[PDB]
Amino acid sequence: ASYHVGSFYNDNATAKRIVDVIPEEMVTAGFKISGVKDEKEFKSLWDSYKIDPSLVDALCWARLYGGAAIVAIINDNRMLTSPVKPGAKLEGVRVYDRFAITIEKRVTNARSPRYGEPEIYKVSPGDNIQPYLIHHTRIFIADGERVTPQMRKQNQGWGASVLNKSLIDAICDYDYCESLATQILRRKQQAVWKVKGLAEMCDDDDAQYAARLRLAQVDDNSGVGRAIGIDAETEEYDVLNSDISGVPEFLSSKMDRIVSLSGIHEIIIKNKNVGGVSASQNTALETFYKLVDRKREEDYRPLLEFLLPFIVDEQEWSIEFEPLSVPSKKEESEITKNNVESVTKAITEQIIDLEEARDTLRSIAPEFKLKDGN
Amino acid sequence: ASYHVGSFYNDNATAKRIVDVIPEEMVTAGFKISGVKDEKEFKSLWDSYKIDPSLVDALCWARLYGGAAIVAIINDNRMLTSPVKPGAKLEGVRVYDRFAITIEKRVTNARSPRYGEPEIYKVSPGDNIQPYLIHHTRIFIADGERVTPQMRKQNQGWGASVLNKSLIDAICDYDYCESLATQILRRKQQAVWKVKGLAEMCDDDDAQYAARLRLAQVDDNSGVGRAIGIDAETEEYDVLNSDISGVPEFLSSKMDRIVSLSGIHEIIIKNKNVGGVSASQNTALETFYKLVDRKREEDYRPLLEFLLPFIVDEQEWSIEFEPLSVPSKKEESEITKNNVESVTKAITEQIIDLEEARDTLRSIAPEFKLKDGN
Amino acid sequence: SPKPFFMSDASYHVGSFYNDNATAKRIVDVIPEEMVTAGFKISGVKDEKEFKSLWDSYKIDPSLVDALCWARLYGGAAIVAIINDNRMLTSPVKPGAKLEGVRVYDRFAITIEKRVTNARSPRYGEPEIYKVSPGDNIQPYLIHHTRIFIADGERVTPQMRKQNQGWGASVLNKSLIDAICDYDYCESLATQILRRKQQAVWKVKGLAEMCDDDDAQYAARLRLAQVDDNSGVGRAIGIDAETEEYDVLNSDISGVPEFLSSKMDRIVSLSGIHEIIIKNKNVGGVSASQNTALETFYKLVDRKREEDYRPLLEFLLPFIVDEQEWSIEFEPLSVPSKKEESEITKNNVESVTKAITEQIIDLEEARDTLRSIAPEFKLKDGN
Amino acid sequence: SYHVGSFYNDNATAKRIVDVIPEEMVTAGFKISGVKDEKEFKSLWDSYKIDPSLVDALCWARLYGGAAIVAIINDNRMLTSPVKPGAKLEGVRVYDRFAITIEKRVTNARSPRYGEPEIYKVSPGDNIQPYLIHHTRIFIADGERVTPQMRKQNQGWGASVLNKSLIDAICDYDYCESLATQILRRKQQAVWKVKGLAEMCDDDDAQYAARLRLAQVDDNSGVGRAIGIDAETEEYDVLNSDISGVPEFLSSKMDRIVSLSGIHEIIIKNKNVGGVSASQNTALETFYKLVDRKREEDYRPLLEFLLPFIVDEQEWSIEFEPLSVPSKKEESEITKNNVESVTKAITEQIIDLEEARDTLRSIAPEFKLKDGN
Amino acid sequence: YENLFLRPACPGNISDTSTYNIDGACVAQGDIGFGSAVQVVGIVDGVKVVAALPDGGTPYGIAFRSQYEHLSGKILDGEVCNVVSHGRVWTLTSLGEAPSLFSKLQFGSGGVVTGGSGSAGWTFAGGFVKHEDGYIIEVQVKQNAFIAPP
Amino acid sequence: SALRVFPVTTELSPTDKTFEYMTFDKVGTAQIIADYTDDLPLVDALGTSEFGK
Repeated sequence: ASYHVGSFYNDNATAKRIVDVIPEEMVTAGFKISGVKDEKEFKSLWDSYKIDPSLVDALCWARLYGGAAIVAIINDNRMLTSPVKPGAKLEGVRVYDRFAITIEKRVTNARSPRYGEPEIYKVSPGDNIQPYLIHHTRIFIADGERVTPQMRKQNQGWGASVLNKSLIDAICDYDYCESLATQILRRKQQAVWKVKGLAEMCDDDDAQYAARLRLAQVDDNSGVGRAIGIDAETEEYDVLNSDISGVPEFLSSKMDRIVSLSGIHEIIIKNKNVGGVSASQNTALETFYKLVDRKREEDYRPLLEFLLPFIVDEQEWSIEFEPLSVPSKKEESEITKNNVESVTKAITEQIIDLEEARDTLRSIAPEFKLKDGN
Repeated sequence: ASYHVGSFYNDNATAKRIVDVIPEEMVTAGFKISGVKDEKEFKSLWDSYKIDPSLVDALCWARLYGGAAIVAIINDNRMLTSPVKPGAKLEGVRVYDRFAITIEKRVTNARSPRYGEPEIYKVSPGDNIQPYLIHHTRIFIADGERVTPQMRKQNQGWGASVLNKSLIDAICDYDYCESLATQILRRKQQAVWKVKGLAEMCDDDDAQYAARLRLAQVDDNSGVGRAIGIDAETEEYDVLNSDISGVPEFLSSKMDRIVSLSGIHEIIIKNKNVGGVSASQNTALETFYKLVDRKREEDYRPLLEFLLPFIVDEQEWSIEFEPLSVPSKKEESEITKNNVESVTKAITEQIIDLEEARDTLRSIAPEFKLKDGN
Repeated sequence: SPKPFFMSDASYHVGSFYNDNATAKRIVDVIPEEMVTAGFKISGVKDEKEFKSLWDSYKIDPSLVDALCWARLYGGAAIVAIINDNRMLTSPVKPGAKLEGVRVYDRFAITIEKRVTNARSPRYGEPEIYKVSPGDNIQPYLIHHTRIFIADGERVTPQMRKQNQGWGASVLNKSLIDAICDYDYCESLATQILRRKQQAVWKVKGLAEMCDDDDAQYAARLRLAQVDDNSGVGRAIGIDAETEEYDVLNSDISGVPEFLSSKMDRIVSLSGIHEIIIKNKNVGGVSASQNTALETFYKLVDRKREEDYRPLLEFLLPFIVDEQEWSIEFEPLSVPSKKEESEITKNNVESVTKAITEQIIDLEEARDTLRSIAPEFKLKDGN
Repeated sequence: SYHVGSFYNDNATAKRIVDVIPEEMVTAGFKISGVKDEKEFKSLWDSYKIDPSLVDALCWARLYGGAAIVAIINDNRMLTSPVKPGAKLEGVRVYDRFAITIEKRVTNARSPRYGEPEIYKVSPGDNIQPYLIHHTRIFIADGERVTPQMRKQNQGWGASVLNKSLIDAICDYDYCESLATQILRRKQQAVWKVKGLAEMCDDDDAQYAARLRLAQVDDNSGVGRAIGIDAETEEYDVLNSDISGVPEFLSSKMDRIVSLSGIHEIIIKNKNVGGVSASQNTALETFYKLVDRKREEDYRPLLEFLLPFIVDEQEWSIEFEPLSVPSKKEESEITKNNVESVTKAITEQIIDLEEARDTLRSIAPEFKLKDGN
Repeated sequence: YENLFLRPACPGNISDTSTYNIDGACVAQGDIGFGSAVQVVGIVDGVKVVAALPDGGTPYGIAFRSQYEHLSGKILDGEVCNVVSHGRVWTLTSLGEAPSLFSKLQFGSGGVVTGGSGSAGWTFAGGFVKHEDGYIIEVQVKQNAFIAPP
Repeated sequence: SALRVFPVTTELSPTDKTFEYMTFDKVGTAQIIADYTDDLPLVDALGTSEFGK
């Protein structure tokens, strides 16, 4: 019943977090490029283009629906169907979900290793505009996770949602458990009132209404400091009670199953610090960081090699991902001291000159700016 | 059983905290601007406009209602429907909620990348002023959180309230649990007093009034140091008792659910120190800083690019977000010592000269006042 | 069992288990991805900047990832490489260093065509020609031995090795499958136990006199549900002492979290990849033991890497490198960081020239040595 | 109990117990002393690329108690004849215990080689005729020691590492697990008593309807639901039992498995103790000392059997790498310490640069150095 | 060298993995229930049109249970239908007690088993269980057993 | 010539077995009013769907 990912995403907060916590931090992490003459104009163009929210959304739909499409428009004096000639121009980027892209034309010729690879994409955004056609060079596609080739072909070369059946029903069972816990607390204590002859009441009459009226009234005035009187011969008043214990551990175990199946751990999903240790949560977050780097190396780069060659006129360049670690004003201070001491401790003894020393000191991004020159 | 979120917001306190804690701290964190000739006049002009209360409640209503608008008025000799000519002039900014803004005119030109984005905004503030129309460049729209596109276009391309159904009913269940716990405490003990023939006494008459007054009087004077008399042949006086245990643990589990759904951790939402560890709430705070900066980069900066070029006449500039870490005098002095010794411990032998060393030392924010010059 | 014809029957039981269950997903994809993303370095080459440029120009690492993954899953996988050459793909390959395309297939698409038993060459006893049948409405074709390489999983005894056509077994063995399956059963039992904690019983003399599926019985059961819904701590229910009774009974719960923790312990112990990487829960009771757990993980993954990752290197690199003699070394698999890298670079720069200024250890090779250990200190080539 | 191969292939604990040792043993590495240079040695080694065969050779020797390797040399003679001095090799192959036998035994007085076979008959199968090999081409890998009265009874061959005590100790563990699962299932029981119910005919619509109705009502029972019954004719009762000590019992059984196998928790159970910060290092170092112990007895014979067939250098030695996980920062202090120790004080004594360079580059640094003066 | 059994024992499904045949190119006229005999009323373009068994017809096969083709619970008019022409299958019955092993079955109206004394046709295979205050039997269907009268 | 005379769409996945589309409608009217009015005519909408195989 509860299997529609679209409604489940925007109706359950846990699904929201578990699906979108990753890519947004991925993109906000940052990176840089080597082989470029300068970075100031590079960041100027980047924050003039301001496409990172669209990148976040594209990655989110890729993780959720198993497939998403990204389209870039270039400064070129030809039809949008035509391929792209070499150049470095950009105008804008838009994102579409799995539901708006299809296939038209195939290439299977012998000489090209591109045989069997999609050639022409049929985009049907809807929105009362005519669907149109795009060359392979213009649109890039982001997939979900790997599946068996037999399912890969059955899903026309598109991946699967990260919300599998085990995740869905494990999430669902938690709500049932907490509802049972609330019922358990509600049914902690029950009071019974036994009156011989009470069965002789006529249903839905003044007598029965008055009887239940008086019962509710006398119930509302009882307590520790109040007493109730009864008739020994005809009636009695008993109370029955049951205990509660172990449900905190039970719910904690359910949450632990959720985290183990998800692959994102407690200080990120449950958002409790362990508290019993001083400096193990830093190791926990660096484990999270190594896994996020592992998956980033898989999917974030293709966007970079798809988009960057279209903005930089420079011939050969390289990418590195900034090592994800929270910098402490203080600790970056001491590491800067260490690096400025290492850069010229003993270089004054050999041919290592200022011409490369300045490049070394400004390569590792310092708080010390330096005007270009000799 | 669906209630409008505004009443819950201005009624309940935990909702207030959940919706309000992030934006105000986010905006009061601050920023720095790069590429500027000087910053003293920048801050003077900034706090001359003094727009941060409007900024605060703009972000607040964007977070709550899923949509907010700001109208920025400029010194220009044209009607408001006209576009904005190049320049750097500002005279005022005002804030409107989700309900007072609509779209008016449609652009679908394939030449521009602006197709599918509204060109004219139709504002209807009400309060006996005629609704009017504003050009695109004079307005900025602040949106909430990401939603699936099939709901996005159904909601006129607008976000959703951060108070979803799971958060709402998780909050609602907590008060029910508290009331039930209070009832559990109240019903700890019950005194029963049974008298043969008690049923013979008739309803609502003087004898019944006297008997119940006597019962109340004798109950008011009972206790440890006082005893009561009973007739053995006809009447019996007993006491029934029940135990209480695990209620604080169950309440802590419900608070766990609240914090897990909210996504902001305990020492910020419950605001209670763990107490068992001295140096783990610091990394708790830095995790909070990481998440709040991750959310800030998504939506606070767009205000910066929307308004900053309208006030600065310089061609190029950049935004840097201040390192959101609490600064402790002692370590600040230690860091300043380290910076001042690094900046000139090894520049005495190369071309790093005073005119740029002064720039380096007064760029990294010191307490060291220094007049401009050589 | 009857199955649809378009879903041809070939190990879809384990395939569906893989694509459905999440623990299987983790246990099969945890190792190969980290293995490939760990990276490597090469020695004996004139320069490495152009090496990295050509490497990320060819950008084959996703193909390597799922090749290793499918080899681990099915116990066998095939990687096919096509070279820029003016000969038919059936013939062997002349010396050269070219690449133009490489692609992957699972275990089910490869068969053996020609076998060699010639005495003089030690190569006898291994197949000569591989018959690949991709399907997808293209005719199956034949490949020489040198062109493609076969990736295998874990070792088995020769007795079943020979009947499995020289192919290993799935990493999901019977014990692992059953232990994984048992956890869901235990969880369902735990949910049922929690639900069945408390029960209420209502007894009414003569209640059985009533006809089934009748108006009176419907009214009675509606009344029962109604009164059940409105009871609680602050509410009481009245009955008749002569005829009907209302009893309640309850049972406790204890030891269930420990039982499930023990079952997860069995899962992790039989898996071989430990708790802070499978359950993803930090121990919390200690500050500096999880790192040692990490280095144990790195040691085991390095031991596994030495057996599988290298063959890809020696099978592919000789087709892309022009020089004759080279070395493949693996980066020491440990996450580095600001501090430790800053002070380690300080130590290296002081060690490289603190005492060399007295002997023949001179600058033109001292610089080469100091930038051989990969620094943050960029240097231009020269003297 | 049964054939050891089926156990090895089916149970994963057996896989671990028989495989974790030899793989790390071989992947540890080695160095050679007395040779002019080592880069060409590494080139020859990784061009020969024999280590998978070495791995499963040692593994099969450990499991079956015996294994054989056949080495074929570039010699212009028929294979049964012995091998003249030389340094050549082109192929090597691994056979299990079942395909090997002896053909000719030599007890000659003058030779100290008396009493052990000269020629081996190998019958691999694969529709090729069994053939004969001179002992020089053959190295026989044994398992662990046994009493000689059984050694000669097993044709001079060892025994399996899976003894019967290990086999049944591993065996009862899954039975204990199944018993634990049954204990979990039988926690709570419901009983329904209906006087007269005995009078129904077997396998009739009445009984089927009654049991279906029972199942349906048992489906909807719970904490928030109440079930009504008749006072005179039927009763509903519940029975419950406690579960306790099962995790500790299972942990004790696993502890017995560990103790009898001989490899400890951090490598068999793969669970960090968690209660200590720096005792796992000692646990691991005990592991490396024991694996080095077992290496010295069996891996080295492969070394002196194979290396002289490839190396033309006359006299050399094989030294084993100190089996401890190395680390960047720590090896940084190590390199600094060595570079200061090599020349802080040799400035005044006759130890000159021509040998100081050899001293510094003999202990393998990350500091490369081209050969010269 | 043995044949495996198939565990779920519901009406309309196959009971063994012996030699079986499923004729999947058919369409239905009227409504058919899983586990009932069907007859061929005509052929159009290589497709057989089947209906529930009337009086005087010759049964051809037994409707087969599928969880994709029939989402309602039964086979509806104008739907593609699966029919088992050879093999062992669980059938609805109105009988009270199991007949002799390997006897000849007889089909009443609606495609239910009511006789165990036929002259020729399908045979009882030895399975007899209970469903819904009714029973299920196991029949062995063969291809040319029932021949249409001239 | 069927596939070249009639247009071809692809807005269905291979596992789909039914589809539906919706249509709408509206009603309303207007009147002439004064400054102090309390009653105004109202408007509404409708909907309908169809199926396929």
